[PDB]
Amino acid sequence: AITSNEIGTHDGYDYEFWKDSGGSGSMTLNSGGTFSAQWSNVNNILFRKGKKFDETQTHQQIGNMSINYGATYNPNGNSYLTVYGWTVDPLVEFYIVDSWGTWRPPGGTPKGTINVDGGTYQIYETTRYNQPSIKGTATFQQYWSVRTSKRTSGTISVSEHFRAWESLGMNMGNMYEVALTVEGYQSSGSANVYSNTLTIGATRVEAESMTKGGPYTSNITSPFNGVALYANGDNVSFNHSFTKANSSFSLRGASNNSNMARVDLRIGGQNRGTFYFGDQYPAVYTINNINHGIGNQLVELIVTADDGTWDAYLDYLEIR
Ligand SMILES: [Ca+2]
Ligand SMILES: [Ca+2]
Repeated sequence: AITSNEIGTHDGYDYEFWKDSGGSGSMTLNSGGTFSAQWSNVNNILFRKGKKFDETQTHQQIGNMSINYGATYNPNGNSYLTVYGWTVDPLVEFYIVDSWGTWRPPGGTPKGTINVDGGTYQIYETTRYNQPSIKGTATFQQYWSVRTSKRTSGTISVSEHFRAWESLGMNMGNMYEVALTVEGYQSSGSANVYSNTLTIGATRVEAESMTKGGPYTSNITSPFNGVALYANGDNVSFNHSFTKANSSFSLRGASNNSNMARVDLRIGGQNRGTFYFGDQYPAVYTINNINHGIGNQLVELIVTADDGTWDAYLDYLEIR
């Protein structure tokens, strides 16, 4: 295990153990973006796995960034579970915080909010005066998106936070780092980051992000994150701008049991086909060659053949 400061690359990912004086820590690196960590009686500690960059590109130039993660997170004291990193020129230290210990960061008055990844994050900006940094002691801005309640797994749409910050005038520099991170302050604890995939660079719409309609539509977590349509008239819908007139649609779903489940597709109020799922194991059903014509159009997925013998579970819809 790593028990003192160290920077390196492990299985494709840039890792770092960093602490100041006082107490101890231990970090074990596992496959891909994963790692586990332990600390006690620290002042400041950071464990992370992500990507470090060469400081010549903006986040736009590098491309879309998304982290998909899960962690077991048991801090004892002040701690964060967060995406963390830096820009340079200008020097900015930044956090997208999904969970924490005893204290929810960072103090001060929010500049804004963003609703993303199924949660709500309040946005903050502070100046740090004469503080340690990747470039030595310096004065720099610190930007934060902090979830309004705790979560320890899911998807963090890093680029979307970056754009929200910029839209509020929180200017960003060239990237130095983006990493899923475990931080402790004046604390002890442990964490097991069992899943951490950083993805850099067809539209997929998650069922659980669409508008719900009908009497019973509800979110589900098994056999995937998505929604259940239980009765006639249960639906989910969203608006989409079609740029061509002809598309393929792929729905990933399942029945709740071994009876076949069916979900009708409509575009601008008109019936365009049905998706079939023959049992409880997730699968993708694809409707090809749908002529619908151009512009903003309401996409709906709705149950119309329910008879009290099955429900339809929907994970996501892909449009090509
Ligand atoms: Ca039903
Ligand atoms: Ca889903």
